[PDB]
Amino acid sequence: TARYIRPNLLQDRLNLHDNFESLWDTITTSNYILARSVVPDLKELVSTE
Amino acid sequence: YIIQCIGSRTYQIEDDGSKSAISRLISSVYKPSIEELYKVISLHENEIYLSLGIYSDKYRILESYVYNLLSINYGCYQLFDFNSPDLKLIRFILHLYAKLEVINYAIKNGSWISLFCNYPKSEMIKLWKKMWNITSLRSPYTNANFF
Repeated sequence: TARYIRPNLLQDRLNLHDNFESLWDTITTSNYILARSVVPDLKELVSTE
Repeated sequence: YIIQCIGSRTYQIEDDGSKSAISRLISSVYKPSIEELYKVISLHENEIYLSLGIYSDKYRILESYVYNLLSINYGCYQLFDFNSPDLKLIRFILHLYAKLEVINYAIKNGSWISLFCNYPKSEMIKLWKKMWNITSLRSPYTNANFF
């Protein structure tokens, strides 16, 4: 009885990097913070002192 | 007359140890005064605290502490270029003591004097111990710091 909605994800049909730099910067930024939110916090490493 | 001969500075002389590596490292949100950095620096490698969350800087902490005790940044001294090429008249503390003496003579005489120092090697060690045991004298009124 199941069903699911296909979240479509076609490519940057807008080549948003050609001349629009202004916005790419804003994207990168975004995608970047997004990343840090992940990037596993490290573990145990030679006590500073 | 002093400025006419040795010039003047357009800067303040670091008198809080703010520009030392240890301080930068500590900057944890805590902020230890020059006195604390001075006492801490005078400690053994094992003891040297970084309890807060985190070198031979030992010279700089003392410099800031000494300059603070000489109000080299307040009064009229703040207008004197204490690193003036002209202020040759001298032949760390021995030097600063040498500079202050020459400047003060200048103010109270209009003429200059040249100082020579033949401090024995033996005497330096005794003096070195004294350097890390200097206490203060609070009086804030002396405050002349205007510019």
